Amino acid sequence: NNELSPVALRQMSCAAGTTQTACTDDNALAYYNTTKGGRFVLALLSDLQDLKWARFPKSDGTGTIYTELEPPCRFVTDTPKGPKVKYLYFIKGLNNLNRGMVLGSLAATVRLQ
Amino acid sequence: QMYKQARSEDKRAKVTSAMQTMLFTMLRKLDNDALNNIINNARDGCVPLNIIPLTTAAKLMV
Amino acid sequence: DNQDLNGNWYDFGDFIQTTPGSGVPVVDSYYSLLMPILTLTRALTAESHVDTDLTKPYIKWDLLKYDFTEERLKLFDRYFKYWDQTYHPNCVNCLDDRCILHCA
Ligand code: BEF
Ligand SMILES: [Mg+2]
Ligand SMILES: [Zn+2]
Repeated sequence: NNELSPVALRQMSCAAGTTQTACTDDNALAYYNTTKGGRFVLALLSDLQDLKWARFPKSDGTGTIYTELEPPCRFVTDTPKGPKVKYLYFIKGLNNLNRGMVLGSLAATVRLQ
Repeated sequence: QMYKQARSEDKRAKVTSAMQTMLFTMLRKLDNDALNNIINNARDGCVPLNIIPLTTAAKLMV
Repeated sequence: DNQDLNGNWYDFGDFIQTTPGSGVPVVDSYYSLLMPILTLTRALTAESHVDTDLTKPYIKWDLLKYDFTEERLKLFDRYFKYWDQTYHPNCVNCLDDRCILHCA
């Protein structure tokens, strides 16, 4: 019985960027893993369909960093309230284990068809 | 301590002339018709060393 | 323990479902635990033959060939396709001493 993420994750907050340049103050959303280490967000989502890099804020003072993305995969991601399209880019350089925990949490515990 | 600096330089000139007398006697022995025929068919001129006695030698010892 | 000794797979009871096209096989304790058996049993001894057939004769290679980098990257894709970590055939392009040990 090898189970993926036998304990769930939490946290959703802050922003990221859409224009490598812009990321003015509020672009897209970051998802999960405060990450014991400190802060390591596993995955990213968006209400839009245009995001090249993302200056996602982080702890300390040098929190600014280019948390860029890669070719996405979109889902219907039906909100309980109603339908809403959301394109899921993954953090550049994620490994197959983390993309398993993320997918397991936001699909099996959320309303997706 | 200066006889010993002389001794060593005289010696340094006797080994520098013995390796030279070797690397020029193990060279006049390369049938340079069968050796320039595989360094030429090589892509860049590099070949494995284990195939030089195997394809360009004249004598076999079993 | 979910692949018998013929290659057939069979416990699908701890698998989740996502949108088609994005599935993530997690193979990291399957390959790593199996690794010491891949050289004891000499698994890849049928790759020296002319059609990967244990009956047809051996491959006669060029004697002046020494690179073998395009065939090292094709052996990784045939058997270890979903092993997610960069493989450097020539370890002079590695990134630290824990990458030299992985790629060698
Ligand atoms: F792997 Be068993 F079906 F819990
Ligand atoms: Mg089982
Ligand atoms: Zn490496």
